[PDB]
Amino acid sequence: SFVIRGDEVRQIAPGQTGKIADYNYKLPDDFTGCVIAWNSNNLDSKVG
Amino acid sequence: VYAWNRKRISNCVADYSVLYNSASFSTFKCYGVSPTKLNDLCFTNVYAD
Repeated sequence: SFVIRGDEVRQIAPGQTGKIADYNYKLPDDFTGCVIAWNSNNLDSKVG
Repeated sequence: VYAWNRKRISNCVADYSVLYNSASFSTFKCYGVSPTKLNDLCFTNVYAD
């Protein structure tokens, strides 16, 4: 479980290249599982 | 769109890490070659539309 930017939802997949996918969370090519994501701008966002 | 430019580039050295570290690009899908293994190769001619 983690919270990422809407542009980085791209990167959480096998064979993906990017800042998050290379320096934060890397997923193997032989992945046997699943990924679920949903928007949370109403919760994890201060007014400032 | 129809009158798309075509810049022929020759006799240069490009690192291509500027294309990586810049986050302004909302579309970056390379098709025929892996862009990460680019600085260790050399090519005849490169065209930039």
